[PDB]
Amino acid sequence: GVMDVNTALQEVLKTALIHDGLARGIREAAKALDKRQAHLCVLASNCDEPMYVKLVEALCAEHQINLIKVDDNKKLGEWVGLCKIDREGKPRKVVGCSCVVVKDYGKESQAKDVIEEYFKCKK
RNA sequence: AGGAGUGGAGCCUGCGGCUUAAUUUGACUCAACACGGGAAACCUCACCCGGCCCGGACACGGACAGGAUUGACAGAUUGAU
Repeated sequence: GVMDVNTALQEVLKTALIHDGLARGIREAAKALDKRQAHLCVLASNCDEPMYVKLVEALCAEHQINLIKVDDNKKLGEWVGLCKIDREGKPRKVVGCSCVVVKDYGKESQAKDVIEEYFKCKK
């Protein structure tokens, strides 16, 4: 509870990158849900297609997947690792995706308390 | 001084010429010519006719997760799943 929800994606996408559990993309990210093993999805409200959100909110809800609301979709390309770093630590090449799906969690508890208390409050 | 010969004959293998889409090529007195350990069906293979592939490291710019190449049944096309 010491960390905010809008920054709660950061450390969990870092600790799950070491196990290759981040579905960059949209089609293969949605097909990970049809493997019935993914655990969370993030929708960026800065969107481009009205057809795009109404399918993914229909897929994640009926198969019991919650949601993390972050605004911008070029912003989500950083923590998935889809952006190339510069020499001193800046994303010199910005490539941002609008759908991020995790499959397996990292081995920690600094995010595994805050994502759980964000989960249980909307039940 | 001799012996066996070779050069004549048939065939086997080299080398020139001619021929060819190509008949890959080096070596030309001893000191090139059953030599390249060279007895090539394919491979060897260089040569000829046709076709596939990148096995183009890395550095930089674009495309870029409303995507970059990739792989693939059938049908036609093909020498050819």
